[PDB]
Amino acid sequence: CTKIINADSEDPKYIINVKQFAKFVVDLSDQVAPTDIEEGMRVGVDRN
Amino acid sequence: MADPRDKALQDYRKKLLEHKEIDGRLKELREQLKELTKQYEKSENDLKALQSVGQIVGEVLKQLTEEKFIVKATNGPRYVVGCRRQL
Amino acid sequence: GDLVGVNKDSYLILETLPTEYDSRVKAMEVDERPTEQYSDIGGLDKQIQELVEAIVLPMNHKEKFENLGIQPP
Amino acid sequence: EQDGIGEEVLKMSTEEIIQRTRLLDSEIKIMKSEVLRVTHELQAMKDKIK
Repeated sequence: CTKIINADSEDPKYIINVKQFAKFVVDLSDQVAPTDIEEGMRVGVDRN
Repeated sequence: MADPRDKALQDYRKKLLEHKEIDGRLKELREQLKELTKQYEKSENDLKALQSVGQIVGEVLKQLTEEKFIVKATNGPRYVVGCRRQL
Repeated sequence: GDLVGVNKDSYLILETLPTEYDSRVKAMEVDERPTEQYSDIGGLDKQIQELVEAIVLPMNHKEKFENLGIQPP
Repeated sequence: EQDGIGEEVLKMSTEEIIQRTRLLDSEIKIMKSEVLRVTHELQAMKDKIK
C-alpha cells in the first residue's frame, strides 16, 4: 500500500509514492473505475 | 501530324500539358517522403537508444595493484574492482 | 534540477514529469467561491475601499499605474 | 509558344521524329524509374516507422 501524489490529463499516468522508496508512474486494474482514485489517497499496489 | 505546322503545333501541346501534369505531383511525393524520412531518422536513433545501460557512479579510494582497484559507491558498500586496459 | 521518468532496468530516461507540489499546498487552494457581498459588511467603507483599490486595481488596470509610472503597493 | 511553332517549321526530318522522341523517351524512362524508387521507399518508410 502506497499514497498517490497526483493524476494528470489525457491519460491515466498516476504519480504514486511509497514509504521510503521511490515514486513511480503507475496504472489501474480492470476491476476499478478511474473515478474513486482521487488525489492524495492511499491505495494498494502489487509488487511486480 | 508528319509535318503540318498547325497540327504538329498541337501534337506536343496535348503532351506538354500532360508531361508537366505528371511532374508536378512527383515532386510533391518527394516532399512527403522527405518529411517521412526525417521522422524515420529519429525513430532509428530510438532503436539505437535502447541498448544503453546506466552506469554506477562511484569514487576511487586507493590503488592496490595495477589491476586491483578499490572503490566505494554512492549506494553503500566498498568494492574491489578492475578497469579497462585502455583507460 | 528537473525530475524525469526513467526505465527500471536500463536506467534510461523516458518522459519529463511536470511539477513538484506538496499535497498540503493543494489543500490550501479554494474551489468553492465563498459567496459574500459588500452590502453584508456595514460600517467599514473607508477600509473596504483602500483594501480593494490596493489589490484589485493592480489586477485589472495595470497600465493605469504604468501610465503615471510607480510600483504598485 | 512562338519558337515551338518554328521548330516544327525549319527542320521537318531532322528533329520532328528525333527531338519529340529523345527528350520524351529519356524523360519517360527516367519518369518510369523514379516513380517506383520514390513510391516503394514511400511505403517502406511508412512501414518501418510503424
